[PDB]
Amino acid sequence: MEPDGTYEPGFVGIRFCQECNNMLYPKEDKENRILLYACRNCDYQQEADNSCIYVNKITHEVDELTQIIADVSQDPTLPRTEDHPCQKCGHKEAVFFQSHSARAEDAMRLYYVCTAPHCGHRWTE
Amino acid sequence: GPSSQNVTEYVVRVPKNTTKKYNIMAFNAADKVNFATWNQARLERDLSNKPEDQPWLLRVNGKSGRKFKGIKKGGVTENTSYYIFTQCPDGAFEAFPVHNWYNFTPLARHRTLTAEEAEEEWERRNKVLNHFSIMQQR
Amino acid sequence: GAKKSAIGQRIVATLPYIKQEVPIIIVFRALGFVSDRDILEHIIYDFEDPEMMEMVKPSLDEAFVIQEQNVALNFIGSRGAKPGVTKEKRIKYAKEVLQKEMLPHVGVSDFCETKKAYFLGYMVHRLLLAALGRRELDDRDHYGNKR
Amino acid sequence: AKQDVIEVIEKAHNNELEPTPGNTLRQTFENQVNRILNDARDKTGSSAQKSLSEYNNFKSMVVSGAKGSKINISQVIAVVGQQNVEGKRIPFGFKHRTLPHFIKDDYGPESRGFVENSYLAGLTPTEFFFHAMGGREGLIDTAVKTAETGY
Amino acid sequence: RKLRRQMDIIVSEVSMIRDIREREIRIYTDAGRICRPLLIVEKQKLLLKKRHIDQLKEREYNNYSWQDLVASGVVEYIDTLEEETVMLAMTPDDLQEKEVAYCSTYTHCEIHPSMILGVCASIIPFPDHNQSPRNTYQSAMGKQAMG
Amino acid sequence: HTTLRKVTANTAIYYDPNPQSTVVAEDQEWVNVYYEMPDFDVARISPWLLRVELDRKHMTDRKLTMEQIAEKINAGFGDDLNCIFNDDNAEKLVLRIRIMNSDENKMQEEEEVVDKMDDDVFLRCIESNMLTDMTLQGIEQISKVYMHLPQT
Ligand SMILES: [Zn+2]
Ligand SMILES: [Zn+2]
Repeated sequence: MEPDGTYEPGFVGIRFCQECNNMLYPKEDKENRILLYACRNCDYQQEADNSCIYVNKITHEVDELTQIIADVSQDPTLPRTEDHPCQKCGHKEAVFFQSHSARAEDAMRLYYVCTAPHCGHRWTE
Repeated sequence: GPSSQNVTEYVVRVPKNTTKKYNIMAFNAADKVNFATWNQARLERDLSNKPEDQPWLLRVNGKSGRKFKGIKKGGVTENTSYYIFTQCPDGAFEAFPVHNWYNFTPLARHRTLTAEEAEEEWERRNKVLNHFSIMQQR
Repeated sequence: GAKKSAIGQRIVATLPYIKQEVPIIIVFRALGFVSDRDILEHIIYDFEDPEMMEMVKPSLDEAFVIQEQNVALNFIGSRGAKPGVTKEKRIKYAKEVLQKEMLPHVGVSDFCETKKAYFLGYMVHRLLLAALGRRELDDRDHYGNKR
Repeated sequence: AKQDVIEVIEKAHNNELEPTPGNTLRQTFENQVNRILNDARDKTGSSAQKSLSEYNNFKSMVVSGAKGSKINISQVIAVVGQQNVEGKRIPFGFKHRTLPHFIKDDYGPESRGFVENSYLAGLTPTEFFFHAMGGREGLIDTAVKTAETGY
Repeated sequence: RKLRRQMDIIVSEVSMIRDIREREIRIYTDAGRICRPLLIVEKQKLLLKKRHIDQLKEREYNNYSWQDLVASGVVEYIDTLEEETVMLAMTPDDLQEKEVAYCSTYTHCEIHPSMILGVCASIIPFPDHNQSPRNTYQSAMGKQAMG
Repeated sequence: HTTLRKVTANTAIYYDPNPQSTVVAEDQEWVNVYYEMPDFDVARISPWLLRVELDRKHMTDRKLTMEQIAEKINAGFGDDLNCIFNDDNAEKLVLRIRIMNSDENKMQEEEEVVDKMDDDVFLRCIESNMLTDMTLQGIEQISKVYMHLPQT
């Protein structure tokens, strides 16, 4: 129970209706005081899994963890840096680039993708 | 055994002319269809609302059973062919031509919201203000 | 009003010879893919990201008034053509428009009606990417985009 | 000046840099590199002004106040200086680049605008083209401004 | 690409581009795209060798031609969309000296940099020692002269 | 013009109808902090829970207090918006919001003229209004810039 830490509960949209294959919405059981998920277009109902139904913003999932596929390492127009050691593989020749995209996180922070095998590992400095 | 080392070799036959047309019936894996739980099925061309071009209607078991829609693929192949390789009691392989490729997809046993009434009108009024009750008034 | 606080995701579609804007979801209904999971599969083949799933959701919410291909066709017919209480012809004419007029480069017949569904869906995907902003906004005058 | 820019890029990539108040990090980075390349330009121009002999015909036209200015002498003798469109440095018209000749993400002064050479030494091919972008702004503005003031 | 160098698909025609960060492959064969010839470089060095030059000198009495040169696959045609994704050396000199000078990933090289000029701009000698709009007035006036 | 939207790191909506056994066991002592807060009509207030997280850095610049924000929102919306807040003794700052109803009249007479949209869905409209319209120290409409200058 501390100010410091993190919170990534893994949001959930789909677990769509199994009976007609359509989207599920939260709904109340006032008798059991429990969340349920129902398809709007049929009588099908099923109990929930988590008390969370919706979240908004995150002040920074910086989201460096994904999107950037390892294959980006092949692009000839991207710079090869002699800065060494893929923290994982015992090999230098990292490919790097800044940020990209438009929310580009005003950050200028380099993102590094090793190009050697024995990893395919992504990291920032 | 096959888990260690094995070799098999079977002749492949093609009959000059099949006694029947061979077709493909494809389902979405997401529908997780199990024929183990099918006991009866009917399969007929939907045709009344207007034959060999017309879509398929798949009706499983009784009237209360699941109904599916079968849609014809434009052509079996555009520059190749698809063939079925089958095991025969002699121990050979037998190969059969594909005549058609059909896509089969699920339909609801009873849903039907219908827009013919004034749902379109309700949309004019739609301020996301209701959802359950309209489904009840039906 | 108190609709859901932020209409900034209500994705509509213009179509050729249509007098009125329609939401993209109707067109998918008109292609026959009633299954919301299937439309979601055409729109974004990576349902693993919660943020994309939330971005489409109010557009799904709009879809409820129409829930079958024929009526959806009757919607596009009446929203697009001159008035005609014939209903069924409005559906057939609109059926032929979707067949002939929309994305004609992807095809001109029934036998390639599925192929059009992915491509229309790809545009919504191509659009959602920009709307997340992880995708650059495309220049007006890049020469690669000239003929 | 060029080595000092690389120092500012390294400070930015290291994320050691912090924004100036009232602005974003890119704007600060851009404000800082622009301050360096202009200051470089003016220091070197002032050097060129200092070296002119008194017999020189070129110095006599500017000093009399017949035609052209001190800045023209700078460009002819020392360095053409920064190129720019709509105020800012040459935009990444390609994917994160200015010309295919450069590597992606090269804010260094040459790949993005600034020409080292003087009109006497000649402009390198890239330097040449970026200069034409800066010259076009001047041609277009003449035509557009002419119509609007007229009205 | 190997097929293109070998001409199983038409050089001047097919443009072929990969957008790695998006996992797309676009290929273009429609009319109307602007493209230019470039030298191929390979393994950090030029693929064209002086022996091809000796055949070009030989053309004064032989059937060898620019088309043969394209058939060696030592030059390629690049449209503006594809030109975005290449790493392009300015001149053989620079591609040679390189060690840790800049990069070593080049894929094309310029057959001569002064080729960026159009027809009238080429009459004007030392165009790079001139102020840029000065060159534009000459391109109009040169076209204006008589003779 | 600072809107709550500028200050906010994130928002979340939970179904937590039992504060005494809240969906975030770590949040549980703050519920212990609030039981004297209208304990009679906790059977009457709604079971939907709104939870907000705030940026410490925005909160420092605007030099605000959590009680200033809580008093701002309660004052802005009205008595319906039942607010409680986390302890100041943390680097993080979070605010927990429930909605109170009209109590006595909700006995389902004719059909309860609301057309029975879910209360959560009403909560998202609350959060929408809450982000965009709330103007803590945002005394006007001057977009959101303000640049201070020293002149010599
Ligand atoms: Zn359902
Ligand atoms: Zn590595």
